[PDB]
This record gives sequence, structure tokens and C-alpha cells, in this order.
Amino acid sequence: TTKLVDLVNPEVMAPIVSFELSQALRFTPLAQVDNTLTGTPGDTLTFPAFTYIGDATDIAEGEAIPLDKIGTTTKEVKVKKAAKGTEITDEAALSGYGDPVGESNKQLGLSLANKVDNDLLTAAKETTQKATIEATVEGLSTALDVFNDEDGQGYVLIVSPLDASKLRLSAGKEWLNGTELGAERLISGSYGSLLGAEVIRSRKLAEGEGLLFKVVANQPALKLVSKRAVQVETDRDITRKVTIITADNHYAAYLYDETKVIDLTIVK
Amino acid sequence: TTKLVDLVNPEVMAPIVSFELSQALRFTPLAQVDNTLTGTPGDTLTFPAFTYIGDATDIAEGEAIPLDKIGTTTKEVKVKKAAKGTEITDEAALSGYGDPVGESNKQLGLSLANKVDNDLLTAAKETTQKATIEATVEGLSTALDVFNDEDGQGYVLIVSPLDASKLRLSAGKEWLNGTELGAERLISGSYGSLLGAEVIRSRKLAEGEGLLFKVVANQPALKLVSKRAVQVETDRDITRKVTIITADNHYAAYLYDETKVIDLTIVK
Amino acid sequence: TTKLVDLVNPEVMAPIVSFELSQALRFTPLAQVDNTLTGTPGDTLTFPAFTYIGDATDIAEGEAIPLDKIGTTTKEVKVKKAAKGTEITDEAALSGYGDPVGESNKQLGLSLANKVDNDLLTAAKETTQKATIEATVEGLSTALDVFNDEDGQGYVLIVSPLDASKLRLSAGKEWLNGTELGAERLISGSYGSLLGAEVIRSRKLAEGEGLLFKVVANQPALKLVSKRAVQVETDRDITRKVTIITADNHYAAYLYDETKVIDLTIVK
Amino acid sequence: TTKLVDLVNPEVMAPIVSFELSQALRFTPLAQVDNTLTGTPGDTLTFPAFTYIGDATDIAEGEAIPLDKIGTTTKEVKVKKAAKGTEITDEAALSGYGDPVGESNKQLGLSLANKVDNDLLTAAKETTQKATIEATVEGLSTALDVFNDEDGQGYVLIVSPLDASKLRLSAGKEWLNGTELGAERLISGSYGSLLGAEVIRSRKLAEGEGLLFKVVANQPALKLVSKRAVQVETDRDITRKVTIITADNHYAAYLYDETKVIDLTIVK
Amino acid sequence: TTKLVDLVNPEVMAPIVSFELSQALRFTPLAQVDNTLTGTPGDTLTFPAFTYIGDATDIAEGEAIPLDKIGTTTKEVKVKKAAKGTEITDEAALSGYGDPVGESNKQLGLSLANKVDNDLLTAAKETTQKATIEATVEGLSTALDVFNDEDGQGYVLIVSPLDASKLRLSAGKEWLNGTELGAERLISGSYGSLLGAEVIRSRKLAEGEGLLFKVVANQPALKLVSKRAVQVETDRDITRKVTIITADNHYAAYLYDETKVIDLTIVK
Amino acid sequence: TTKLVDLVNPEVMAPIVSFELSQALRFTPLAQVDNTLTGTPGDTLTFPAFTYIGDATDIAEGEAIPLDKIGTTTKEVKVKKAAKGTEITDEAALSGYGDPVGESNKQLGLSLANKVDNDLLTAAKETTQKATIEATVEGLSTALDVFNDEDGQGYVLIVSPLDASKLRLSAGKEWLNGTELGAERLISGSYGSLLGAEVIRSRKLAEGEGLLFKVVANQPALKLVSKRAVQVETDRDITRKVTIITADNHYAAYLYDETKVIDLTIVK
Amino acid sequence: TTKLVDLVNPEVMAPIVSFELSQALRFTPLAQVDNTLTGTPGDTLTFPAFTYIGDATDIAEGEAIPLDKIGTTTKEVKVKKAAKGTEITDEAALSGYGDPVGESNKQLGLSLANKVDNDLLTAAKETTQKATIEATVEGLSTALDVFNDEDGQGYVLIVSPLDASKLRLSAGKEWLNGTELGAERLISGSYGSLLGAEVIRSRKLAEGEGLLFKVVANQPALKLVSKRAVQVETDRDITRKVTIITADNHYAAYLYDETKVIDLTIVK
Repeated sequence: TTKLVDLVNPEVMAPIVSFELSQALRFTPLAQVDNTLTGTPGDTLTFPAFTYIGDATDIAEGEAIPLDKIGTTTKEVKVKKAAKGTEITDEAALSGYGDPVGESNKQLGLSLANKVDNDLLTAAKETTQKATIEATVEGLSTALDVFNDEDGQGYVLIVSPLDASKLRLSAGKEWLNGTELGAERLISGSYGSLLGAEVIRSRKLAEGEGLLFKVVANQPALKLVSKRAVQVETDRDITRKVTIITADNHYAAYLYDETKVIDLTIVK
Repeated sequence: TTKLVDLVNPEVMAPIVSFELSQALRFTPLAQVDNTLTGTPGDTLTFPAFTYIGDATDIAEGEAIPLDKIGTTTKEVKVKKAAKGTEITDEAALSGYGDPVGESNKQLGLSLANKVDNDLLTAAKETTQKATIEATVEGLSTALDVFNDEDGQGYVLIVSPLDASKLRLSAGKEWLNGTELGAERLISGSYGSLLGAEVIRSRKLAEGEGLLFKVVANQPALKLVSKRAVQVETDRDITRKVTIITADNHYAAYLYDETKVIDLTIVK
Repeated sequence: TTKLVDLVNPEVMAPIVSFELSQALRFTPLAQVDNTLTGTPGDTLTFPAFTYIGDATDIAEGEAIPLDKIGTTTKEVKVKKAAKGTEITDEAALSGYGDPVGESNKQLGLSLANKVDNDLLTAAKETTQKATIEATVEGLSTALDVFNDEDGQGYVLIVSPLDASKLRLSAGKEWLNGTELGAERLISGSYGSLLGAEVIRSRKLAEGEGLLFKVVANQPALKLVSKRAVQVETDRDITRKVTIITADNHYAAYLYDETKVIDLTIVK
Repeated sequence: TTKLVDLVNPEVMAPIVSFELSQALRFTPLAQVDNTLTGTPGDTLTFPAFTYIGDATDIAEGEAIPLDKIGTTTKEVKVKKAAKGTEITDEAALSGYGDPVGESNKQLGLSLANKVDNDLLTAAKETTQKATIEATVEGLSTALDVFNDEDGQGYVLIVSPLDASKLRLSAGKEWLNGTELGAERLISGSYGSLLGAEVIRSRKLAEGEGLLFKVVANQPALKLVSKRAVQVETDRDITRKVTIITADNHYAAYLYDETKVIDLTIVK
Repeated sequence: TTKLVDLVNPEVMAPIVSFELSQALRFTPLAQVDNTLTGTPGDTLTFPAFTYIGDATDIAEGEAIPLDKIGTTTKEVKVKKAAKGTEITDEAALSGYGDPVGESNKQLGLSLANKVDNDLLTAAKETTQKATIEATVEGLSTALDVFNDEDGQGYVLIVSPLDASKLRLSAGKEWLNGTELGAERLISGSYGSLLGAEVIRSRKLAEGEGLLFKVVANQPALKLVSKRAVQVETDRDITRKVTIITADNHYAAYLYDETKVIDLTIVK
Repeated sequence: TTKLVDLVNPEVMAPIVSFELSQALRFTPLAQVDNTLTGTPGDTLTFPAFTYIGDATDIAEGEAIPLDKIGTTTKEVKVKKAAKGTEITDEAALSGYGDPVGESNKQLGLSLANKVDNDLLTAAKETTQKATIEATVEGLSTALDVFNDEDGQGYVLIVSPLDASKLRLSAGKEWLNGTELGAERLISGSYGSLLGAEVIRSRKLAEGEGLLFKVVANQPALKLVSKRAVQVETDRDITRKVTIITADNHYAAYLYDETKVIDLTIVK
Repeated sequence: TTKLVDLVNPEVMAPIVSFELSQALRFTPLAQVDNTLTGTPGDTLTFPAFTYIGDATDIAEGEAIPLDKIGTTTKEVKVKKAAKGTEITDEAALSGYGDPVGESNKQLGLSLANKVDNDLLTAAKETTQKATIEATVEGLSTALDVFNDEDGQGYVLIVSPLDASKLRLSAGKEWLNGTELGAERLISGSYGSLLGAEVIRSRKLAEGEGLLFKVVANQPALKLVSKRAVQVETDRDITRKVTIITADNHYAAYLYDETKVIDLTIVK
């Protein structure tokens, strides 16, 4: 009756698994890159524009025509920097399972990529146009009515995953009840266009928040002013026997046009 | 250590952006230009027409035949004027980012075109046939019933951007429930013909107002009388060293045919 | 300083507009032209026929068989004439804008055709087959039940412009709710056959009236007996200095068959 | 002045129109001709048939099996006559518009054919199975339930035009509410099958009556027994100068199978 | 004059028509023939089978494992007899129209074949699986749920002809409203699969009875046991001058698998 | 008279039929097999993972960059045992129909295989993601919303047949109505995807419970650790003249990923 | 012996004498004809004119200059009609000496010309300048003093024949003789002038009347508006065998300037 616990049993470990992000980046492909400041002196950038004079008016016979003058307006943005760093000891490197070094310079780039997207989202949230709609086709039409469009243009809608389900069921139940388009959408289960705007889901946006974009070819909603790309430097400390790795980035996130973006608030 | 504040920081300036109108012109293409008054003394035009005699009657053998007469009618309109102007100093022209002179030259024409379009709209907004409908298919049919036609024709309906959404929602909700043609219109978000009449959206019109046109080849509901075309004149003030630019236009807008335009009042 | 108030303003007149009929003729091409009396002496036309002899009957053995006789029937129609004339004075011709003479010449021919169409309508409106229906598909079926047909035929419905709109709206709202044909009809706005009968609109028929026709290949409901064509004459009066123009037409409108036509009365 | 009354006014007379029946012969295509009696002495036909002995039974060991016998049945039919006659005088034949002789010759055959059709209808109407129906699809299903069929066959339905119209209206209104077949049948106006049975309209049937048929290739619902065919014989009377034409027929109409025809009574 | 009553009318007879079964045979294709008992002594057949042992259980270290046992089951059947008899006198055979002996020979076999089918239906009607359903789709689903299946299978439904019409009407009224397939079925009047079960109509089942089957490639619910084939004997009776014909058959009807048959009761 | 009762009636037997499992195996294909522990000492298996550092931060000019460190996590699972036993006596083996030892040998392996799936089901049921739904479409949507996914992915739904039937009828009646796809689903009686999740029926699950899976190419929700295969040992007992048969198996059922499995409780 | 009384002497006719007006036409040459209305659709003539600006002033070195404006005036006149007619029989045409048709044609024009002259005379008298004078030189000078002219020559005087003789007796030696180029003989035999005013005799004016004119190169006193000239047309009356000849004229007489004519009244 020796059994177990009366004898020594070793341990077995499976190969270690690396880290991957649990959220996808969606606000990076929606911005245009600007490279004017790259390689030249100066850390600012100015956008000037002209103004309107006014409409014409009827003039009586023999009178004097009034005279007007044009105007101008300017804006600017300033570049900033973002950095990240970590430290590795000699003892941990020598007697650590797996390869600790590679994970560090992988996660540095991962953190920088997440930081850029977070900054872009925070910048895009600052629009002045607001709306309050319910997750229904009527709500979507009310939200689209804010743009006051007169010709066909494209739109993009980004909402939380939970609101998209309510929207899909609401559209399917009554608006597309008895067609092939509704039945195919139900059976497949995929999300598609509803009123001319694509539906994109992002885990970053919590319930009750959303955005609405109007996509045009040469008037970007967001601009990404870049100064210098990512570079990684590595050094060693002889006294403490440690390795230091750091990374840095030089960029700026700007909201060029506030009219093409509408803030959203969804209630019940 | 040296810093940015110590060294001289220059500036970078993006290219200038010209001005463009935010409202489209929809009523000018529907008007016919008449050049009768050009090159002739007088500023009034008259449109005469003929009338009907009657119907035949039964006559016995060897009996007299009665005699009848005809008649005529006339209408008239009068021309008017509109103008605009601006100035520019010498120092601004010599030392100024971009080209202000071309900007003024373009903006004068833009303002004149906008004024002509507004005049055409306010001229066409004065018919005698009026209707009061709700934004449904039944209201459109009731409005069309006023025309009292006997052959297929082509109609154009002009409404505000807000009314088009309501019309689309109602038509897709009650008249096109199960048909796929409703499903494609809903998914693609495209405004199409409803009862043989096209739907056109204009920002100039306000909520609760619209017009309905009956389009025929050679009988226009609107005309544009052109006594003279647009011209630009320039002069220089030697004493004070300034430049003067002006513009002018002689024309008149007339509602030729009252029967082809219906003034619509849309209420809930 | 000068000004247009002081000077003289002559008047300018656009080219004059000739008259054209505002109502189309839909009842002339539905008749068959008979040319038996053209070029021969006579003013009446006679139509004979035959009569059934009677069905056979059972006969006992060795019995006499009754002897029967055939019979005939006759009908007739007499021609008439229609006339129209006008007169224009010399002073009006010397000092009148446009050209009165040609206008009168064409208006005489227009009036004669209008009279022929009106005569055909009045001749066709006197049939003994009458019905009372509503402007809905059930009313159409009830009216068509009068014909008592045992084989497929074609039909023509002639109604006022207003009744056709109500018929189309009712048919689209009730009977064609969810078919692609109904959606296409609403989108286009055209009028099509509803139960085998085309929909034809004429302004002459006031609201509350209508006619129904059965188009047989060789059996016409209306026959247009003609004796002579249109001629125009001119003459001058020396004593009073006036011009005289006159025109006439010899013809007759007949209702050959009364079973083909139905008279309709539409009430709410 | 001379007028039409003074001059001689001749006559113009259109060609005659022959007589053609206004009712179709629907019944005689549905009968199979029998020529057994042709050329053989006798005028009665007899049909024998056998019977079924009875189902088997279970018998205990050592018992006695019961014994049964067969039977037979017979039916019969008798032939009849039909004839027609006419008289024409030489004076009328010499001076008479048209050709009376050919008209009489054709009308004799037409009368004989109509008599045969009427007897076939009267013979077919005398079936034993009866049903009372409301003119609607479920009524037709109730009718078809009488046949008690396990497999699928073909049926034919003959009703008055009003009954067919009511059937078409109800079927299009309710049972084919939202399919393309209903819209196509409404727009075209055609009459078609309802539950596998075609619809044929007969003017001879009065309102509120109808027939239902089961068509089998070998078994006929109706039989026509003919002893002789139609013949024409002519004779002349010298004393009064007249001509006599007479025709005769020998046949009989029989209902061979009573289970293939149902007498229908349609009430609101 | 001579008449037909005076002369002698001979008699004419059509060829005779034999008897055929009215109700079709549906049950005998379903059963499977068995031939174990033929040619060997014995009249009972026994079918044994095995049972499950039980599920496994978890056992800790150094513990006893419980022991279990298995079992068996038995069932049996017994055969029976069926026979038919008839007798025909010599005088009837000497002077009789047709061939009575052949008709009797055929009818004995027909009666035996019908009796076998009646026995099969009687045996099949007795099962332990029962349910009460209406003539609707929901009732059919309720009956199907008794099987408690998990894989796709094939089912066959047998009901009286009256119930099939009600089922078709209800399915086409409520479940297949707007589909083209429903319209096609209604127009063609053809029964078919409803929920994966094919509909069979039979005349041997009165209203209010029904059966539902599950079809497996090699597992039939009904088994037909045969001991000896059908044989026919003949004999002559000298004393009465009559002929005696008898037939005999030995078989039995069994329900091998109860779970493949569901008894149904249809009530409104 | 030498009846069957007087004589000796023998007994006839049919070939024996072996036992087979009646419930299908569903969960075994959904489990990955791991052989890490086989062949080496040890009863536990460890899976290590890495962690995140943190998002980047803005740094002023000429300031120190903070430093961070990474971390790890671990898990562990342990194997277990299962066994089954059987006893057979000498008398039963010596005199018994068929072979009673091979049947037990086969049933032992069947029982062990069933126990494996029971253990897999018990392991799957322990997830912490739970929801309460109704057997309808919106219940399925509520169940799916727990996953909180932003990209289209496959799913698998496992329910009892009774709940599957209710789901099918509800989806056919309410959502997939008036479409040909639903008509084919009804007529063919097939189970298909409803919102992107397949419908699979397992008879092991009772009424009111269910499971919802998310399928990914290389991340399985369930893992089956293996230590040793199945071996059979037998022995004989001299004292009781009996034989003992036992089986053993060593394995472990583990829930590797919790987020891929949701536990469903279905109530009205 | 044979004088003229015995023989026969015919009669000889001298050539006929055409008719000529007894009173000469004097007021016709004094009017200036205007042919502006011939060939144009109009019957009202407008005469515009300009006005004078103002005197010029003296301007010092370096001073400004004032500005002025002009003006216009208008008048109107309308035309009328005059006509004449004549008839002639057939016998008088065949059996008449001379040419009666030519005589009628010439007298028509003569009468029309006389009518025009009379109308001019009637229109001339409506001036607002009147004076009473004696038949002496001093009275003529007093009458001439009203004009307040610059040049002393260029007057015309028309009086009755007796007043002319009285005037000639009053001025025995101051009356310049009517020699050629002494009295220019404007019309015919306009003999000697007194005080520079020519004297012309007209029998239309009664005693105690007279007109005084002032003739300059471009400013007339009377204007003759002409729309169409004299035309003669012919027609024939069949019933009475007579011919009809008529003529017409379209003209108007206007008093352009009231200050160039003086109406006199001569007292004894």
C-alpha cells in the first residue's frame, strides 16, 4: 500500500504562450498621414483659408454700389512625443523560463501601437455635433438627418457590439420581414449596410457610446501629423549588471474637420 | 543643456484653400433664356396668343350659315438690375499670401450666380395652384390629381432634405412592404422615383415647403429674359493707389406658365 | 441726369402663338369607315339579315313532319351635313398682328373634327345596356358580368382622368400588395390592364361617367358612314369690304351593334 | 330651287348576313360514339357485369368452409328519332335577295346539331349524386370530397359565367393573395384550374347550376348510340310548284356511368 | 302500314366485363417475408435479445470494483389459417353467358389477397404508441415528437382521403401563404411532403384513424410469416352434379418493432 | 382425429441478436487529445503564460522615462481513474444460448466509451458563463450576446430534440415567413443555422438544458489528457468456480478555455 | 335740182369730253405726306422729339463744370376710311357712246381726291389763333404781326375771289405783279404777292373767311398720314346682269403745329 505521496513525483510544464492584444484597432485606418514637418526645421503647422464676401443685391438706377473686403482665418497644431521603457536583470535573464528579452521589445511596440489608437479615439471624441437616438432604423435616420445632405455620399457607423445586435434584430423584424435579403441576413447572421452606412463593431467603445463618419475623398476627418518614426535604443549598466531598453515616438493627433463627424448617445 | 526655447523655431504654412459655395443651384437648369430684348430699345416684352371659335352645328338643306369671331390675350414683364463690387489696396496685393485678385474675381461671379438662382426660385414660388398634403403616397397622388392630365408625362418633385427621409420611410413602410424593390432601396439608401415623379433635395427650401413641376419639351414654366450679360470692369485710383473691381447684370425672371408648377404645403 | 424715365420706351412683342386643341380625340379611331355612298346616287343605306328556323323535335313513327319558313329583318340610316363659317373685316386684316386668315382656315378644320368626335360620342352614349358600379375591381367585374362571355376577348375602358387614379390606388393597396408587378406599377406610375381591359382617359368625360367596349375583329359597335370629305371656300364682298370663309362636311354617325357597348355610372 | 324631293332617289343596300348560332357546343366533345347497332337488326343494347363473392374468413382446425356464389346485372337503352322540314315556293326563289336554298340547307343541319346537344345535356343532367356548394375554393374541395379518390386523376368543371366570375374573384382575393400567379391571373383576366380541374363556361347552364366531371381514358361518362347518320332528301310538287326539303336522324343518348358526374347546386 | 311492333326484334348484347377490386392494396409492400418455419416441424417462432450491462463509475486508489450481470428477453408468435370456398352447378355451366369457372378461379385469389391485407392492417393497428392530434401542422409535429429522433430520417403518413383534404387546406391557408410553392400546390392540387413525411391516402381507413411510420433500410416494423403457399383444389360431386372449388393458405401477421409505428386519432 | 394438440409440438429458435448502443456520441469529436503525460512520471500538467506591461505615456522634454516589469501565470490539472467489473458463473457458460463472454467483453468497452463522453459533458457544464433564454430567435440572440465578439465566427448549438422542434416551428412561423427559403425548410423538415449557429440534437441532454460553443481553428474549449490506454484482465476463482473480468482506464477531462463555452438554461 | 333735202344726211358726233373738277385743289400741296404705316400691323402713329439742354457758362482756370439732362415729347393720331360705289347695266355698256367704264373709274378717283382735299381743309381750321382784319394793307400787316417771325418772307394767303379783288384795289401800286419768279406760282396761277405774302383764290371759302400760313423747309403745318392708297375693284351680279364698282381709301389728316396757321375774319 505504498500508493502515491509516499514517492517523489516531478512536474511537467507545457511550452509557454506569448501575449496578444484582446482588442482590435479600428481608428488607425481612418486617418490620413501628413509628412510636411518630416526632415525640416519647425514643430508647428498652420492651415490658412479664405472667407466669403456676400451675396449681391438689387441697385436702383444711378446709385452707388457698396464695396466690401475679403478675410482670412488660420489654425495650428503642435507636435508631442511618446515613450516607453523597461529594465531586465542579469539573474532573471540567466535563470528564466522561455526567452524574456524578446517579449519586452515586442510589448514595447504593442504598447506604442495601442497608444496611437487611444490618442486618435480621444481626439475624435471631441466633436461639437451631438445627437440622441434609439437603436432603431428611425434613430439611424434621425442621426443621419443632422448632416443635412443633398447628394449621395457614404457613411460609416462604429458602435459597441451589444447595440449592433439590437439594431440587427430591430431591422430584421419589421423592415425586412418578408424578402430574400432579410432571410439571407438572418440565416447567415452577418451584419451589413442598413441606410447606406457600414456597421463596424469595436470592443473599446462601451455601451451607450458611438460615432458616425462621413467619408469623402479629399477632406479627411482626422489627420495624423508625424515627425519621426519609432526607434529603439539599447544600453547596458556595468555597475548594476542590468539591461535597459527604451522606445520613443514623435507624432501628433489632430481633428481637422468637425463637420464630418457626429457624436452619438444611445438610450432606451 | 540646450533646449528648443533657446534656438530659433521657424514656422511652416500649408497651402491656401479657396472658397466654394455650400449650396447647389437647382433652378437655373430648368429655365429657358430668351434673347429677344437684346440689342433693341425698350425693356418690356409682350406675349400674345389666339383663342377658339366654337363648334360646328347641323344645317338643313338651303339654309344660312352663321358667322363667328376670334380673340386674343396678352401678358408682360419688366427687367431689373443687380451688382456687386470690391476693392484691394496696393500693399495687400504686393505682399499677401496667395492671390487675392483672382479670389475676388471668382467670388464676384459666384455671388452673382447665387443671386440669379435665388431670383429664379422666388419668381417661381408665386403660382396660383396650391395644395396641402401629408408626406405620404396618398398626398402625392392627391397633389398629382390637380394636373388633370390624360397621357403619361414626366414630373419632378423638389422638397427639403428632411421631408425626403419621411417620404422614403413612409413609402417603404406601407406601400412596399414585401417587395424586394423596397429592400434594395432601403439597404442602398437611394432616393428614387415614387409615382412617376423624381425626388430632388435642396437646402435652400425650408421645412414644410416644396414645389412640383410638370416637364414638357417645348413649353417651359419659367423663362429668363436677358437684356445684357455679366461683365467685369476695373479701374485704378492714381491719387490713393487703390484698385476697384465691379460687376453688373441686367435680366428678369418671369413665370411664363402657371399651370406647370404647384405650390405644396406639407404638414402632419 | 438722363435716366430712362425721361426718354421714350417702345414696346416689343414676342411671336404670336397659334391655337391647338386641349382635348384629345379618343373616339374617332374606334369606328370603322364605310364608303359605299361615295360617288353613287343615294343617301340611305340598308342592312338585311336572316332569322333562325327553329330547333328540331322528336317525331313518332309514321307521322307527318311540320314545315317551317325562314325570315329576314332590315335596318337603315340616313346621312346629314355639318357646317361652319367665319368672316373677317378689311380693317382688322390691314391692322392685325399675326395672320388671322390662316388661323381661321385651320380652326375651321379643327372645329369640324371636334364636331365629328362629339357626334360619335353622343351616338355611342345612347345604348340600352346600363350598369352602376364603384371605382374598384369588384365594380369592374360586376360590369363585365353583363357581357355574358364564354370565351376570352379583349376589352377597352374609357373613363374620366380622376376615376382612373382612384381605381389604381385601390388596386395597388388591396389586390397587388406584395408582387413585383405592383411595385413596378407604383414606381413607374403607368396604367395597365386590370382584368383584360385597358384604361383610357379622356377629358371630355366628366366625373361620374364611363363607357365599356368589346373589340371584335370584324364586328364594329360604331360605323362612320361618309358621303363626302371636307372642303373650304372663300369669297369677297365688295359692298362691305369683308372676306367670307365657309366649310362643310357630309357624313353620318351610326350605332350598328348595341350589344358591344355598355354605359357606366360610377357612384361612391 | 330644285331639291332632293324633286329628283329620283334610288336605294343602296348592303349585302346580307347569314345566321350563325350564338351558343357553343361544349357537351358533344365529351361523349364516345358507339356503332354496334349500325347495320344489324334490332334496336336495344344490353350490358352485363359480374359481382364479388366475399372476403375470406378464418376457420378453426377440422371445421367446414362455407360456399358462396356469383351474380350478374344488366342494363338497356332504346333508340329514337328526330326530323325537320321546310317549304319554298318557286315565285319567291326566282325573285328574292340572297340564296334561300343554301340558307335552308345549312339551317337544317344547325337545328339538328342543336337538338343533339340539348339531348346530350338533358341526359347528362340526370345523375344521382348531388351536392350543394357555396362558390368558393373550399366549396370545390367539398365537391371533390364526394368522389372519394385515393390516387390523382383529372377533372373538368362546367359552370355559368357568373359562377366562374365569383370563383375567380374569391380565389384571387384570398387564396392567391401574395403570389405572382394571382397577380398574373388578375392582370390577364384568364380563367384557369383551381384544384386540378379546368373551368369551362357554358351559356346553356342557368345561374345556380353546374356539373363536375371525372375524365378517364377508357371509362366514358357519356355514350352516344347511333342507328343511322344524318341524310337529306328533297322532292318537288308539280301541282303548286313548290320544293320540300327534309332531314332525319336515328340515335340515342345514354349515361353509361353514373359515378363520373355530379349534379351541383350553387347558392349564395 | 307495317310497324316495328308487328315484326320481331332480335336481342343484342355487348361483351361482358369482369369484376376488379375497388380498394387498393397499400400495406403488403411494407412487410417483409419470412420463411424460417417452412418445411420443418413447428408452429412458433422465438426471438431472443440481450440487455445492457450498465455505465462505468470512478474508483479511488486501492478500492474494490463492484460487479454486475446481464439479462435477456423473449417473444413468440403463432400461425393461423385462412380459406375460401365456392360451388357451381353443372346446368349453369352448360347454359351460361361467359365463363363462370374462370371468374370464380380469379375471384378466390382476389378474396385471399384482400384478406391478407386486412389481416396486415388489423395486426399493424395494435401498438402501444398513441397520440391525439388535429389536422394541422402543429398536430403533425406533436405526433413526430413521440419518436424522439436525433438524426434525419424518413417517415410515411397514411390517412383517410377526407383528412388529406383538411390537412392540405390548413397547410396552404396558414403555413404556405406567400410562397410560390404553396400556390403551385394549390393550382395543381397535388399532395406531397409536409414536414418530411410523405402523404398516402387509403380507402380502408375510416375517418378518425391514422398511422405514422418510420422507414429504416433493414429494420421493418411489420413481418409476414409464411408456412405454406396458396393452393387450390377441385372436386366433383356425382350425386348432385356440382363442382366444388376450395383454396387454403397458412400465415401470420406480426409487429416486430413497436417503436416504429405510431397510432393516431384525428378529432376536430 | 390426430390433431396438432395430440402430437408433440417442437420449439423453433431464431439467431441471437447482440446489443448495440442507442445514443450517439457527440462530445468526443470536440475534444483535443494530448499525450504529454504518457510514458513519463508525473500526474500534473502546467500551462504558463505572460502578461502585459502597460500603455505608453506622454513624456515632457528632458525627463526620465519610467521602467516596468512583466509577470506570469500558471494552471494545473490532475488525472483520475475509472473501472468496471463483471462476473460469470460456470453453469451459465456451460449451458447457455450464444456466447455470454464475448458479449460482456464488448459491453465493457462500450460502457467505458460512454463514460468518457459523460465525463466530457460534466467537464463542459462547469463553465461560469451562464444565461437564461427561451426557445426562440431573440433568446438565441441574447445567448450569443454573452460572447461579446466583434468579428464573424462560427458557433455550435447543442439542445434536446424537444427544444429543437419548438425552435424550428417558432422560427418558421414568426421570422422566416412569406419566403421560399422557409417553405423549403418546412417541406424538407431540415434543421439549419438560424443566426450563424448550427443546430445539433443529442438525446443525452434532457429538456431545459443546452450548450453554446464558439469554434476557433486552433483554440479548443475542451482538452482530454491521456495517461494510459485500456487493458483487460481476467482471473478465475477456484472456491466459487466463477470468472472475473475487469477493465481500467486513466485520463483527465479539463476545461481549457472558459470563454468558449456558455451554459444555457431554457425555461418558458 | 337735187339739193341736200332730197338726199339723206347722217349725223356726226365729235369726240367726247371727259369730266374735270370745277374747283381746284389748293390745300393738298400744303401737306407733307408720311408713309410710315404702310405695310405694318398698326393704326396709330407716334411722333417723338427732343429738347434743348441749356446755355453754356464761362469757367475759370481749375474749376468744375455742372451737368444736365434732356427730355422728350410725344403725340398720336389715328386713321379712318372713305369709300364710293357705282353700278352700270349691261345694255348701257354695250349700247353706249364713249367708254362709260373708264369714265366711272376716273370719277371715282376724282371724288376721292376731292374728299381728301375737303378733309384737309376742315382739319386746317381748328387752330387756336384768330384775328379780325380789314381789306387793306394795314390789316394784313397787323395779321402778319402775330407770327413774330425772324425772316420777312414765306407766307401764303387764301381768300375768296372778291376779297382778292378788294385787296388788289386797296393797294394799286404796292401790289407786285404776278410775274414768273415774282409770284412763284406754287400751285397754278398764284398771282402777285403783297407785303411778301402770296395770294391764292379758292371758291370753297365763303365771304368773310381766310387762312394764313407759314411755310418753312422741314416744319410743316399739316401732315397727311397714309396707310393704303386708292384701289378699284369690280364684281358682277348675275341675277340682274349688272356690274358693281367700288373704291376705298385709308388716310388721316392731322394738324401738326398750331402756330403756323392763322384763321382770319374779314369785315367790310
